[PDB]
Amino acid sequence: DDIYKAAVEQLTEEQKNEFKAAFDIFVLGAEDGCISTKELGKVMRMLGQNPTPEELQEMIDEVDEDGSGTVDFDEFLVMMVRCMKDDSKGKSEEELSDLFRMFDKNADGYIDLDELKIMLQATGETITEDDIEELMKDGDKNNDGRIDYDEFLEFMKGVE
Amino acid sequence: ISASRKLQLKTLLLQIAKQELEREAEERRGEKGRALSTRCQPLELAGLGFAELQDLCRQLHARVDKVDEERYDIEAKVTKNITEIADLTQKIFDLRGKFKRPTLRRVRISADAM
Amino acid sequence: DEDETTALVCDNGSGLVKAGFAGDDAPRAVFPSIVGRPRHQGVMVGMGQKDSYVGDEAQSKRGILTLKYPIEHGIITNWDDMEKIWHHTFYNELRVAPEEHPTLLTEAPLNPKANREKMTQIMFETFNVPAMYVAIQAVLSLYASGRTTGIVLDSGDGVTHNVPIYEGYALPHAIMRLDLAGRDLTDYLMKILTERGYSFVTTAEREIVRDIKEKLCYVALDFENEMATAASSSSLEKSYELPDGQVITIGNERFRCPETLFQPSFIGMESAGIHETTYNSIMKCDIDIRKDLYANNVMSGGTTMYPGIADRMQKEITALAPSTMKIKIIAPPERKYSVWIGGSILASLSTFQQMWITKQEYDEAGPSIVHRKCF
Amino acid sequence: DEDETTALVCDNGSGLVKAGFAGDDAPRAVFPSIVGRPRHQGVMVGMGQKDSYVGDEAQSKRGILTLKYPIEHGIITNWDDMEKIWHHTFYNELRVAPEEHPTLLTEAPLNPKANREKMTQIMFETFNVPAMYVAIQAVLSLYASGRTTGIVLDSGDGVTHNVPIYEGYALPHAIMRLDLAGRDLTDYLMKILTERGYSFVTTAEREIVRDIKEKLCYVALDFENEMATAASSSSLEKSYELPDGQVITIGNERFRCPETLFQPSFIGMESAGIHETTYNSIMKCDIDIRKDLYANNVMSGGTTMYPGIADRMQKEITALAPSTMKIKIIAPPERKYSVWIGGSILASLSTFQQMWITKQEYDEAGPSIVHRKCF
Amino acid sequence: ILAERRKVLAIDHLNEDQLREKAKELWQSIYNLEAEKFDLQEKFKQQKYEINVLRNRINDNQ
Repeated sequence: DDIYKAAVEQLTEEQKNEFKAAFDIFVLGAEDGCISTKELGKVMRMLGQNPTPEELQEMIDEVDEDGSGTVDFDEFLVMMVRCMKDDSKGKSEEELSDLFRMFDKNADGYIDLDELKIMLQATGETITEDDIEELMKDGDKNNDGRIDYDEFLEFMKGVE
Repeated sequence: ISASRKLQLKTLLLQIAKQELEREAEERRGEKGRALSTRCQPLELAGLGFAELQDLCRQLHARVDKVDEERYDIEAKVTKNITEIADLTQKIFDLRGKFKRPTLRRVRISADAM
Repeated sequence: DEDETTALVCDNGSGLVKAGFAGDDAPRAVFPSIVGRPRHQGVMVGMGQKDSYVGDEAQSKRGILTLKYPIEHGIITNWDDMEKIWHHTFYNELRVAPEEHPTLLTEAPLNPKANREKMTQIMFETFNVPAMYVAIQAVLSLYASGRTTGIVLDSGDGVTHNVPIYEGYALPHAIMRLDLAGRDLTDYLMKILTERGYSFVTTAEREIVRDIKEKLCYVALDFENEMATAASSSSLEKSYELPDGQVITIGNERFRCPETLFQPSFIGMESAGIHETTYNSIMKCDIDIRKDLYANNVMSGGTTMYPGIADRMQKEITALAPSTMKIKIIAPPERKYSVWIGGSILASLSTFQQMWITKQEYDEAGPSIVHRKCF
Repeated sequence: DEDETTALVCDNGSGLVKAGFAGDDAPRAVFPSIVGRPRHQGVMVGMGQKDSYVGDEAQSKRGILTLKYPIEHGIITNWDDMEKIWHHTFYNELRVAPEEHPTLLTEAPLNPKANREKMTQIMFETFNVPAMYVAIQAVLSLYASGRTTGIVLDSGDGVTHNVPIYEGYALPHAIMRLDLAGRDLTDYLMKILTERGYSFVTTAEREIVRDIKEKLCYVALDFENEMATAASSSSLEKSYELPDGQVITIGNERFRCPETLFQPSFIGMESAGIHETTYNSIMKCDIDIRKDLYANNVMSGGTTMYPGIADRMQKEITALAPSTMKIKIIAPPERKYSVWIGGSILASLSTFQQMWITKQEYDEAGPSIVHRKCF
Repeated sequence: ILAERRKVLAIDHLNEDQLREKAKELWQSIYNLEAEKFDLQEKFKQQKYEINVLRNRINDNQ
């Protein structure tokens, strides 16, 4: 899914530099993409995180959505961010709040399905009912039908 | 509809909000230039006499007084906004912390190795 | 082992001491409140041996030791033995000590005040702790449990405290302290197992019956129906392995021991049980408090690991409670460890950093300072 | 924030405070006239907790608070508490800062000076209101009720006013300050419910009885036959659910409480009651006035919501009144909220825009100005 | 502090040059202070919005 290239955007570059520096090691001799999934535990143990075999096996299943035991740099960066939210910096909560006043053109203190809709129309991106409600519930943590401001932060922190 | 769908939809949404806030700051700038021009009315300094310019200097004296006055007004208004922001924000600090902060830590790790 | 001067936390009862450092969610190790001493005359030389054994050493070499517990009903009666246990706890096994770390202790609200005074003196003068705080066990259970309100049954080894807390405040007039705890439940069990032909008298035997209780016993939601079958059929019996390869087969004794919690008369105590006791801590609070305490019966400490306790307690309180009202029970996996865990939470909370007695205030005031600074 | 610099209106009684902006048809919010304070020692840390709670906070957190009323039978005696209630009202529910809006407050003119002087001072000095106006409760009630002539019976929580007005004029010699109110009715009910086996002596209990009174009580036009049956049969008892799930049933006591307004001896008061007091206010007015007041008895304030009260009052006055004449009661739905509604109406009248004290006249004169500018 | 904030213009005893200078100086002063005024007003609207925000989330956290 799109969170792959999202992370490729979301991730910072000083990260991916040492990401490749450590990525250089997996080759057990003469490899060109034959990476295995039993080594997923070890490679998640390498890059600086502290993983546990439970999540190791889950990501063995949760990742390898291609099933080939392989992971793209896109998939690499996403399964970085989809667990460790090394996303596009989540610019702030308060720069976010000034963005949120423009979300609530109606000065709501909450992004409602209406404000969600109008703001995504201001993107030009059309309103499918899932879209806004996918955004609503992903932001409307209280499930009040609308995304209040901290709902918006936890919503759009780690977000460009 | 993984983190992909909602996260990047709200990425486009945060980006339209970014453009919206850039446009809001541009409203600040442009309507500020307009407030410059209008609130501070220009001077007809060309071709006038002595007492007229005397009264004009008294007028701009009183006008810097009034513009300083209104400016301190709006400043202290933002200041009391800041005060109540400290207040309500500390309220939300405590409330949300109670929801997460005593649950916010990472322990019990080496149980798998020791 | 550690790279920061984090507070240390110790939960010291008549059973074991749970200990570790603040900003963990479990003790690093458990240290039985035991000092062992040989009850036999040595014959061989060049055998190593200790003058006295502590904690796990005391249990590992117990075959010829008499094992004593320095704490009775929450009170240290022998603090010289606790200093040896603590020295081991801190310097040999946890690899941390008050000398380089502030220390939090866990206590009951009505624990005799002299007991805190002595523990305060020891950590400041024997272990040189830079700072101290003695916390309420109920508070610690509520932090660990994610609550600010509830009745906390702290089920200690020698005493159960039973204190209602509402909106973070004590409601002391409704404390229903009961002289019934895990160690008394063990006494009932050994007496009924004695009736079956398996007396438990000496130290090795005392440790075995405690172990039988912890692994085989339960309360069940309905005692009388559980007994109608357990007293009639071998299908309810379980054989426990004794250290020498022999076994003990236990029937309804498996639940009669735990039942003393609901029936204290089993050990000669004049009490209606923990559900009545919990009920009164709720019922003696104002009616605008009662609804929140009925919704928050908090089980903590030990003995809460007995199967059926959550159901037995909720049903008995519901029966005692007014109708319409919803009675709820909290019985998290952080059981038996939740007091220690709360100590970790409290010691590390930013809101608690100014609540510590420093080793300045301590020497100016002396050990009695704990009575003014902690509670 | 509004579409006009409309006055804000706050009707602060000894019971509850009704508030909103002038020009509306209702207060935006109602608060108890209460400031609550914890009566317990905190045990947990990082629990927030205020020194005092106000209004609805005071009631919601009441389980451990003592609840005090800053207003004593119409007089503010604690203005620090009213300032906090007002700040909450203006900034948290109305969401309007008084600095940009005139404020209208209300009192009986019978009030012994301090209330109007301090109400004026709080709004000018702690809220910096640009203007103030302390209004007459009888005036406000008659505007809300659609009258210029009649007697305002405002039998609310504090004091009964019973002031007659003719063609918009006060007839002050006929105004009888009466120490019989809704607060006394609550105290009576607490005592008679105690006789039934349900003691009510604490703050939480006082609030419960007030809630019972408001939902279960009535006065009855014929209390004698009503008690002959209600005191004899359970079929006339109404069940009330207490906060903890317990149930209290109330029989003749249901009306016995409201009856105090007609039988003040029930609370030790030397009075003829509200029907005779109203009658005497009519009687004390000139003979060509009396007929217009008999035909226009107007209900306002609280307790005027009891079933049978409009009929009880009209019949008692009719019994005291002369023949030929028709005695009538006006009892609008704007009951209890009528003083606030009148405030909205009065604040907004063009003929009342010269009645406002500006925040200039106030500072030149000081708070004693209220005696020259308001009434 | 406002009489300090305003500038006491030399008004009476000057020639045309320095008097026009005083005039245009304080005029541009008023000008830039209207700029700062409107900036403060925009900040003030943003902070009021974030205040309503704060109360909203309070209710969400209360």
